[PDB]
Formats: sequence, structure tokens, C-alpha cells
Amino acid sequence: QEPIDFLKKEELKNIDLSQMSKKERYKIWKRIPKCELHCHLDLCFSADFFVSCIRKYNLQPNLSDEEVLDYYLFAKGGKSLGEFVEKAIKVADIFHDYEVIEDLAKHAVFNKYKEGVVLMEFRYSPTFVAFKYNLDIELIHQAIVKGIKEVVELLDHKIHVALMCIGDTGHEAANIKASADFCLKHKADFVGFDHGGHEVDLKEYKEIFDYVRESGVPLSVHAGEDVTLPNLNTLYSAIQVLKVERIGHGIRVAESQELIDMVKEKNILLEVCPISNVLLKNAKSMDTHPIRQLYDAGVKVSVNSDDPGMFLTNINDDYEELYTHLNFTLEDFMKMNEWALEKSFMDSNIKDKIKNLYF
Ligand SMILES: OC[C@H]1O[C@@H](n2cnc3c2N=CNC[C@H]3O)C[C@@H]1O
Ligand SMILES: [Zn+2]
Repeated sequence: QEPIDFLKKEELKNIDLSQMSKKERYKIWKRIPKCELHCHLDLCFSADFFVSCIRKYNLQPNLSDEEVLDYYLFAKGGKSLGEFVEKAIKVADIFHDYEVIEDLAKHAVFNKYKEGVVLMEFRYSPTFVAFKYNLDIELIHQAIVKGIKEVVELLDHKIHVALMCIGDTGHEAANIKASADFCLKHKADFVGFDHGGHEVDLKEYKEIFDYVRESGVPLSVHAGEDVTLPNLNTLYSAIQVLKVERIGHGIRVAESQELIDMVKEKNILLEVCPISNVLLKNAKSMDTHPIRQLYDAGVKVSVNSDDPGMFLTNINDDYEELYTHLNFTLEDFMKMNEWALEKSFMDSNIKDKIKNLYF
């Protein structure tokens, strides 16, 4: 046996969630064999870990643990994706050296294991990690790959972890072209390519994305998240120009039947991040989060944590929110995790292994 007795499809009907306290519900969420596709490793940490980094490098000697969390992180939320990014830029204070990056990666993988994630596609931005202390992106990648490997080996491969590379916008020394080049140079370690930060129309980088995609690295980019944009052009470009297999967030697809139809017919999956959307004010509330209408419309969706570090949450919190506020069932969650598995960028023989073991 292993620490977590994962739920089987047959057992789901015997579990009455309505009887359970929040504490007892989280024991059930933990036992869901989760496939997570959208989580930023470089912003994936616990409160305790973050504060330890701040103390290690004596960054905020005049602030208490709690003041440090309020100063740097996004647990209470904010106004926008713009405000989220400026706060992420502050968090880059911890990227002091390659030792802390390895430790970050190690703890990130281990916590996902503890939470009951069986398939983990992590993503990180080389330029985002490098800029604050002018680090070497080759050495950053080395530290990350090493940290993941060491923990995965310790855990006897009971969690399967893959990496995506993020080109991004909205921080100093950001470079999409260079990020794409780095991704292809390290194609053996990267299973996909993403764009994050500020949400922009990626039509203007058609050539860079064509080149990455056509080289055999599938695309999943952030689009249809930011509700402050005056139209849905970013989604049309993501789908029709970038030819993405998956969309980060994509919650604004719900505002257009045309996009709903296109996404369904192209077998595109939306990587929904419930808590993230609410905290960035991209959903008005969890009660009115678009995932419910998207799910009912027949669009493929999966549940993701996005940034455990920024929000001081974990993947099981997102499951809790969908159950409590939007009446999602264990059967829904199993279905969505199976979609996530089907749409994952991991090697298919690994995916077949995970399917036989849990689904
Ligand atoms: O991995 C770090 C990079 O990714 C961005 N990033 C991190 N989390 C998100 C990001 N981007 C867009 N929207 C909210 C959420 O999905 C920040 C940085 O550039
Ligand atoms: Zn994201």
C-alpha cells in the first residue's frame, strides 16, 4: 500500500459527500487521483517555504512572517492580472541562487504527491526566474530538472512529472523568441510551450509559435482569462493562428457560442483555475464561475491550482470550491481528470500506465 488509498470509479457511488464535514471532505479530495495540467512551478510553494527563503537571505528583517506573506503574495486577492504580475515580480526576490531553485522544485513535487496528484505537468518561465539576480537559464533549468528527478526517484515514480516552458510578457528581460529557442534546445525535458504574464494577442508571434509547434512541441497558452480586455481576439488567435491543443484558463470562451463550438470540435481542453480566477477578479464569484456553464455545454475542462505560492492554496482547495459553490460531483471530477490525462503532453506509454492504475 501507499499513504493515499486512491478512489476507484466503482467506489464513488458509496461516498456521500453531503454527510461530511469540510475536514472529512478534504480526505476525499486527497484520494481523487488528480491529473493537473496548469501549475507554475516557479510560483508553487507553501507559506512556510516562502518565509524560509525570505529569512535565509535576510530580505525582510523588519517584517513578521505574516507581514511577509501580505507584502509579497496574493492570498487576499487583488484587482487584476496586472496586479498579480507586479506581485509575482516581487516574489522573484527569492530566486537568489540555484540551490533555492532546486529546493523549490523538490518541495513543489513532494507537496503535489502528498495532495494526491498522480500526473503533474509543471511549467516555468526561464526569463522570469533569471532576471532578478541575472542568473543563467541553463543553470536554472539544471537545478529544476535535478530537483524534480531526485524527489520523483525518492517517491519511486508514484507521481509522474513533466515540464513545460513558458515564454512570458510583463517582466524585465522577458523574451518570447529566446524562450522558444530555449524550449527547443531542451526539447528532451519540455513537453509543451506556453505564454503567460500579461495576456496579449499572440497572433503577432505567429512565426515563433509555428516554429515551436511544427518542431513537435505542442502549445497550450494563456488566453481568455483577463476580463478587462475589450474583446475575445486572444482566444481566436490562440485557436485559429497558434493551433493550440489546450488553453490556459479559457474561461471567456463561455461568452461566445462560436468559440464554444470551435473548442469542442477541435477537441481543445480548457485548463480552468477556479481560485485564481476569483482572486484576480476574472470571475465575479465562485457561484458564477464559467466552468459550470462550460462543463454543461460539453466543453472539455480540467481543474488546476495555477499558483499555490501566490494564493497560499493547493489543488484540493480548487476541488473544494467547485463542490461547495457549483455542485460538481466525484463523477465529474473523475471525468475531468481522465480528460486531463487524455490531453496531457506526456509520453503515451506513461499515460497508458497511469490510466490502467487509476482509471
Ligand atoms: O511562471 C511564471 C510566469 O507565469 C506568469 N503567471 C503565473 N501565474 C499565472 C501567470 N500568468 C497569467 N495569469 C495568471 C496565472 O495563470 C507570471 C510569470 O511571467
Ligand atoms: Zn497560469
